[PDB]
Amino acid sequence: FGVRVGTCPSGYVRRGTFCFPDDDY
Repeated sequence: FGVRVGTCPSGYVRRGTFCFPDDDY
């Protein structure tokens, strides 16, 4: 069993408590 928690999907830049597009688009 596993537990995952996130706001944005895999392949994003999560830095400074915010997730923005860069490595996705």
